[PDB]
Amino acid sequence: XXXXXXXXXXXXXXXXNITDLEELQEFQGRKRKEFEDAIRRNRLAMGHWMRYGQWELDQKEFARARSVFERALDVDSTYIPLWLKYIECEMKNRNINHARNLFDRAVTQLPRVDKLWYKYVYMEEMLGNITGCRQVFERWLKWEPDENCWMSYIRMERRYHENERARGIYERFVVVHPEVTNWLRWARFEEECGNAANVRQVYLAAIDALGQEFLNERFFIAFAKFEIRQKEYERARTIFKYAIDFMPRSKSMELYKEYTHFEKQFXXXXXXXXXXXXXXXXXXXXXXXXXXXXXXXXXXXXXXX
Amino acid sequence: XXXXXXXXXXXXXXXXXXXXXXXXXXXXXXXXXXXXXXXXXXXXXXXXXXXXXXXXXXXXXXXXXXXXXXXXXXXXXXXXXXXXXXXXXXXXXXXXTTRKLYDRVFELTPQVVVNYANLLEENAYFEDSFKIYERGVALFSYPVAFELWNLYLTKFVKRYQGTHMERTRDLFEQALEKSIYLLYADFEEKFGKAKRSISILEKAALAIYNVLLVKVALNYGVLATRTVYEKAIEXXXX
Repeated sequence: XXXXXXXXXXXXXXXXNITDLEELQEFQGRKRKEFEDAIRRNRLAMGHWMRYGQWELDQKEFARARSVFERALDVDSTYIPLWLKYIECEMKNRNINHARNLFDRAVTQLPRVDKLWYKYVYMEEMLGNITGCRQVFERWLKWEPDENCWMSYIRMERRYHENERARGIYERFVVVHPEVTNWLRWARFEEECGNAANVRQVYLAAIDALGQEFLNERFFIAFAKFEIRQKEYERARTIFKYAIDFMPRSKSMELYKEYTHFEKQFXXXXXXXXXXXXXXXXXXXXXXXXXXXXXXXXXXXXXXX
Repeated sequence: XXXXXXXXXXXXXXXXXXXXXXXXXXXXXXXXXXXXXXXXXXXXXXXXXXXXXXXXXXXXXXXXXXXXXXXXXXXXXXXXXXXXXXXXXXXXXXXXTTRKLYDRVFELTPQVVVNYANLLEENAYFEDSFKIYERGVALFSYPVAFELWNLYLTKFVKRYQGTHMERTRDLFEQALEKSIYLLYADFEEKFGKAKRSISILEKAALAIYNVLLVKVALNYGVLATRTVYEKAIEXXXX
């Protein structure tokens, strides 16, 4: 009877408006006293603040509501959940112009609050004009944040047309964040654009800025895949041949198998032996019998070829 | 439209067929077929059945290549994706050179692939055929690719058999990304290094697989097999 001495206490404890215009103001007044007191008890404590505003809009709107959030924002500027709550309550009564100033204030007041930035444009799309979104999106790029700032800027440029601005925006992103993924992200846009000439010169530009130490092994296959789209045999071979020379032991094997995959498409099985024999020797061999076992493999490869 | 246009064409050409019996007909048949050209996707594919019909009687007519040139005029006219089913409707008999005609499909269906490789096999191009299996597998990934790959292995091993280790070895290497281990192991024991194969069976990662390895190890002599079990323990059935 140990667990039953506790559960028997819970079940025992378990079993155990408005008229006129004048009388409502009394009711409405006393709830104001209630709220104001809870603020004096706790200067900061945003639950009591946020609540207080919400409550005033439903009843009245404007001053009492729009003061209280402003008043509470003086107590803590950099509380994001107050920022938002205050914004939403404007647009629930539809005054956008009111909010667009207030949205700017935050943006300025704190630039590394991504939640503000995305939420700044999102309103813009529902609102309408797209030229506002760009000037906003441009001044976020002067803080030069991250890919996910850029790509949300470009997917505005894709949802709607004008695909020459998008390309120049792609160029900017390359300069600020120069890494490989970005360069191949640029080529994506020329694929849907359908400008095979325009693709190549972009891929060329990538080799200029990077240099030997900066480029990946992945870069050259991302090149090669495009040549399978056009089915050009002249480009394919000379890319692989050239690309193989910069990586050696660092990133060799992965590139060779992609070279043979092409030769499978297009007497001419010379590199079939060279890719296999290089991969056979490339197989590490720690010990005496392991290296001697590999000697049987590459010697048979040398014998047949 | 489909069956309406299809019966309309079959009946018109039938009228030119009874006309042909009357010696009254191929020209008017070309006219009604031209009306079929005037007809206006699976519905359009039925129109492709109409083209297949005008071509059918056209070949039955005694001008095989002349009609093939026409169906080719249509598919070349398509040079869309829906038309490709008509191409399979066309390339299937276009064979009776055809290689590029077939590859046009690759620009835009594993059964079709194995079929085409079987064509070249019938012509015994051999190595060219293996290439096709290279081109298939770059497409379909580890699912359909297996459906290609099991026949491709059984065949290519059947070809060179043992004229060269490294190439086929590499081919299993590409391949590897369960039965594959068994084909491969079967290869190694009678061509490649043996212990290497035993290492491969060891690399498998099931009771049947454990049973096999033990068998091949016994084939290399008794001592390993007792050793194998210790590996085996790590199923109560085990």
